[PDB]
Amino acid sequence: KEDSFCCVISMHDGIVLYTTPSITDVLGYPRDMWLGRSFIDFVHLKDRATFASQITTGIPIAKSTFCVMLRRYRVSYEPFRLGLTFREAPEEGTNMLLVICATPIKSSYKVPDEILSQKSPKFAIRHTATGIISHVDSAAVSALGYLPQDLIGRSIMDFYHHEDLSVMKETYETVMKKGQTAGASFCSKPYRFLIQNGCYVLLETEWTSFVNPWSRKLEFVVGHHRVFQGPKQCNVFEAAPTCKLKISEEAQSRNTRIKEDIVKRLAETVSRPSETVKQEVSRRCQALASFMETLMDEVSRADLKL
Amino acid sequence: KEDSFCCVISMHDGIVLYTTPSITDVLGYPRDMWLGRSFIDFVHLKDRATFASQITTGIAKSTFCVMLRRYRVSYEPFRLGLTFREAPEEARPDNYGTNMLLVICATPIKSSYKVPDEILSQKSPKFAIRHTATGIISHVDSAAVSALGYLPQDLIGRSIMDFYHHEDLSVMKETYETVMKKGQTAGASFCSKPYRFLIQNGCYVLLETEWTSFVNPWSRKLEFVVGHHRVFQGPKQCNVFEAAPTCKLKISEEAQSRNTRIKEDIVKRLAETVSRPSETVKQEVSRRCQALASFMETLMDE
Repeated sequence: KEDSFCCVISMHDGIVLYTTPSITDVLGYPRDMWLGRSFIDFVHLKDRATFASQITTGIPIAKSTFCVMLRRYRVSYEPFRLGLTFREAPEEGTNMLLVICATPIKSSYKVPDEILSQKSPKFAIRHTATGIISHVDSAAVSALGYLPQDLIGRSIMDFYHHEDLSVMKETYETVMKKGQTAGASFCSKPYRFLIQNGCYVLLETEWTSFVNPWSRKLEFVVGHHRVFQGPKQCNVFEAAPTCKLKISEEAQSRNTRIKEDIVKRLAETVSRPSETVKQEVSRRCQALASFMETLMDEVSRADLKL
Repeated sequence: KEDSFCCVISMHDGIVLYTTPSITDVLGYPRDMWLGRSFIDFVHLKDRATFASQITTGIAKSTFCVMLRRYRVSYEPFRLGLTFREAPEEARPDNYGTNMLLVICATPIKSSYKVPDEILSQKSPKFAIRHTATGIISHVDSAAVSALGYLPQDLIGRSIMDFYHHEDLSVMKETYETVMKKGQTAGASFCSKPYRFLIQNGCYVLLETEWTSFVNPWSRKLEFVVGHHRVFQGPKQCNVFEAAPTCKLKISEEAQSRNTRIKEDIVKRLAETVSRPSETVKQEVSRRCQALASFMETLMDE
């Protein structure tokens, strides 16, 4: 197992009816203090919209599992991986019941400036051509300290250390060149990334991308991350503990320009040249034709028939 | 089986590499006329953003509807089947990265009606449609394509209000007033009497609905309405896809206006916060510790 508590909400007024005893151990709340209270009253403001959008797109008219920050009793908020489950009323129109299973999320690091190996939490963050994070893997939470909803929406550029904007511009220029060939990937030298507590970590990234074959423009960039070196601060969830400052003029201005260029270049069209003419070695190759004839059936059957 | 063709696209340049011979009997295209060409060129304009988003978020497997042009121009609805398979690594002749292959099977969609003013049967189309508190259509079942003539994308994003016959806007209001009344009881439904619904071709059909909704229990606001429809009476024109020029009219002032003002009263009624009282209190919530704990026990061994 792992320290976790469940609670039972009423889909009529959103009040909490039952809380497992473990509630006092995991969050400090007295056995039956949650009783009768509104459940979202314990869900941090920044996460309610994520919560609302989850019980809206999940209601019955695994099962949904997302993250949120709950508050501790008698202030601080802590990260929880919640498991929603809708089931009909028991005991003695339909009365619905929501059962939530909150299990705490804890920081990936054991020592300051940890250098990781194979026990290393690998994870992917994906962003659009204009640099807006659209997806983040589960793993990313314990490693960076952000909840998926804390990153999605924001610009990936807000996380590259200011001194490193020029080195990132070259990594991104490399990503666009690699775009000439689909699936062409590449690992880059470890760079600093801003994590929840203001500290920076070194991330080793494998960069891949998707270019729309019809339009030839960049759809999204996805970095497969692994933390090369952890933060000075082990806890990745506490409030900003030191570490911040920069030279106004030549920085924010030079930096804002560099980002301007990266996004400029990412919008640029990629080359996918018409080499396919000599390629009538495969246009005439009996092997390829047979495979594709079959490929056409392995699919024509599967999807439309079942 | 059911009439259908399949093409194999290159994810590199987006051109089509292989085609089934049935392409000719389905779309009318000369067997290998499609080879070498860019696939979107055959996908209707209004369905390009749908086709783009689909391969993008997808790179059973993805399956959606799109309009494709025949060989002449007219277009026809098609249920596609996308499958991404890795292009068998070249024997060793050309490119030194991985090549991805897009396989697409297109089976033609046909109208759900054989004869005009089709009466209700077990064979009659049943499909649910969902719209937000403000009336924007957010979800439409696959069953509704052959029944109304609209492909999901032609419906998602529009106002549900744009489809009620102009003479029914007053009767639709009380129905909506009933949705909101029932919204006082979670999961309470009610069947409404048959009403007109505009279909792609301009004709109307009779839709008998069983209306249900979801009200956020924390905000006390209506979240969305879902209507389970059953086509009571079919369109005057069987083929719901080809726009038929036999249905029209206009009437401004006390119609265009008075009606457009009614839609608001309705959509303003949907904005009202619903009441969720409680003839239950304090210790009653703790009287159920044993009851709810046991419930949550069995919900655990699962």
